Amino acid sequence: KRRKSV
Amino acid sequence: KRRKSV
Amino acid sequence: GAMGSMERASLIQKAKLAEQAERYEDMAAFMKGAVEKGEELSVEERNLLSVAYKNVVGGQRAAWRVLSSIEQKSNEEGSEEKGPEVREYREKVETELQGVCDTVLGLLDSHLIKEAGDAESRVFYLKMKGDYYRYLAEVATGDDKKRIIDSARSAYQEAMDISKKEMPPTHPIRLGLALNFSVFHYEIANSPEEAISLAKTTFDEAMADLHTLSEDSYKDSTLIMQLLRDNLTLWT
Amino acid sequence: GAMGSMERASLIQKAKLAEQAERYEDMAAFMKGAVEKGEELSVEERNLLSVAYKNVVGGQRAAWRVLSSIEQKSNEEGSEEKGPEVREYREKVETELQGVCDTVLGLLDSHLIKEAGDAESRVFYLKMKGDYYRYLAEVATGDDKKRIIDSARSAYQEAMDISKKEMPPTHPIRLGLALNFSVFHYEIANSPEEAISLAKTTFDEAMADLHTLSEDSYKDSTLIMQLLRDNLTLWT
Ligand SMILES: C=CC(C)(C)OC[C@H]1O[C@H](O[C@@H]2C3=C([C@H](C)COC(C)=O)C[C@H](O)[C@]3(C)/C=C3/[C@@H](COC)CC[C@H]3[C@@H](C)[C@H]2O)[C@H](O)[C@@H](OC(C)=O)[C@@H]1O
Ligand SMILES: C=CC(C)(C)OC[C@H]1O[C@H](O[C@@H]2C3=C([C@H](C)COC(C)=O)C[C@H](O)[C@]3(C)/C=C3/[C@@H](COC)CC[C@H]3[C@@H](C)[C@H]2O)[C@H](O)[C@@H](OC(C)=O)[C@@H]1O
Ligand SMILES: [Cl-]
Ligand SMILES: [Cl-]
Ligand SMILES: [Mg+2]
Ligand SMILES: [Mg+2]
Ligand SMILES: [Mg+2]
Ligand SMILES: [Mg+2]
Repeated sequence: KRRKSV
Repeated sequence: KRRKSV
Repeated sequence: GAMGSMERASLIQKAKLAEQAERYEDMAAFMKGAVEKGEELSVEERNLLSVAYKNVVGGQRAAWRVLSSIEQKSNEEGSEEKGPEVREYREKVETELQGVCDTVLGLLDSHLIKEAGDAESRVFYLKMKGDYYRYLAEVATGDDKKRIIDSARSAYQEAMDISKKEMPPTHPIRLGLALNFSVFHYEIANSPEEAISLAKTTFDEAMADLHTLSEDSYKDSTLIMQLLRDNLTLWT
Repeated sequence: GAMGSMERASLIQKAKLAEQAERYEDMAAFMKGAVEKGEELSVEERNLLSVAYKNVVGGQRAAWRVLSSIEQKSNEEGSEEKGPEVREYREKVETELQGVCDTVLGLLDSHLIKEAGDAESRVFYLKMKGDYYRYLAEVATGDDKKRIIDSARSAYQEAMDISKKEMPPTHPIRLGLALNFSVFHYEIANSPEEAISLAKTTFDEAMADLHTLSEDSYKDSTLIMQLLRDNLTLWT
């Protein structure tokens, strides 16, 4: 549900 | 796998 | 201080916010401040106190076990010497975990246990006292090991004696106390037969009293009862 | 200090132990000590540094969002006044999170970015600089908001310019930079079209270069590529 970052 | 405590 | 300047009620409100945020170190600091106000804790407040420290020390214990396992492998035959750093870092985590246990034991000794007169509060705090001595016993390896174990045993035993006299066999605190005292027997005191007997008897006495309970109480009691069952299944 | 007295190699060894123990605050303190030794970091060391702080700040950001949501509900019509404690505690978490971001930005400015000459190190540190300004932008609400956003943009833009010139389109750092700059466009800079275009183009350019890769590299590139796909699916 939450956008991805890395 | 690990015994329970509370 | 550092919580001396904050209202008791504000400390309680912030502990509940820290719980929602899973900020358990903050939650524990807020509840320590609340205890230091000097007034007795309500049932809800005691549960906040215990949850906070249980989570803090739980994370430290899990880390200690990871580091202790690494350290143990480093001491086996054919393991390459890597120097002092594993022991140093395990000791660092260990000392912090000891400090948290001493903090909790200090709150219990100053002055939660002495002012606790109802069974639900007295048994709860003596169970905490047993639990935090038990956590000290998990990492103890020196000349105070037996005394630390004794202290855990003594606290749990007084809590057991009060709970059997003053609480129904289904009471969650009585069930949780028995669960943990049973773990103490199995893992700390080298008494797996006593651990199994205690968990069995506890579970069976609770099952026989479920008929007295409302639907909500039944759900509360059966949850800890399943933890007892989980340990019996593991140990037998 | 407080890591000044510990050997660089011992700090690195302990950071890896803290990582195994999921003790990310310790891991970050050890890596901060390692950076402060003054020598450039290897690729493995840079990854330890970034993992440590990413986890520390990640926990603080998640807590901040829980508290901000509570605070926002408290400010809606028909909500009961509960006093200053929600704002106070959100501010407390916010200030700690700001302090961690300022710590990371300080390490990058003293002197990781200036000594980083190879593209893999320079792009990595400029991506970190963009990320920690972006985390500052997530909680900024005052007169420095635009400047904080600008600083994130500027860092990411310099990292993008170097990565496009000096790295293959499949390089994990280039892919991760693009993923995060795209999130910056979508969530911080109010530019969802630019976020979607960047994630699309990135993914497509990487797909076209997969043929050059060994089986191990292919797995590395396709993993971040799936995060880009996840955001495209969410946003379109
Ligand atoms: C949810 C967090 C807060 C608000 C802090 O409350 C924790 C919990 O507080 C109560 O539960 C206690 C309680 C626990 C319950 C077993 C949790 O039950 C459920 C259904 O989640 C575990 C907690 O750590 C806590 C507070 C601790 C103890 C333990 C304390 O020893 C010193 C002895 C057993 C257990 C007792 C005190 C339980 O009554 C409640 O009865 C639980 O509510 C429900 C519906 O089960 C609630 O989740
Ligand atoms: C496992 C922990 C340690 C030892 C710290 O390494 C973290 C990871 O370090 C490397 O992966 C990096 C890396 C990540 C990979 C995407 C993780 O991949 C897998 C398969 O788990 C996430 C990490 O946070 C890390 C270090 C960070 C970045 C990010 C840094 O921006 C400043 C840009 C993208 C990504 C790059 C640098 C990845 O190369 C490795 O290539 C990963 O190894 C494998 C098999 O994928 C390893 O898990
Ligand atoms: Cl150490
Ligand atoms: Cl606060
Ligand atoms: Mg007052
Ligand atoms: Mg009674
Ligand atoms: Mg040296
Ligand atoms: Mg190149």
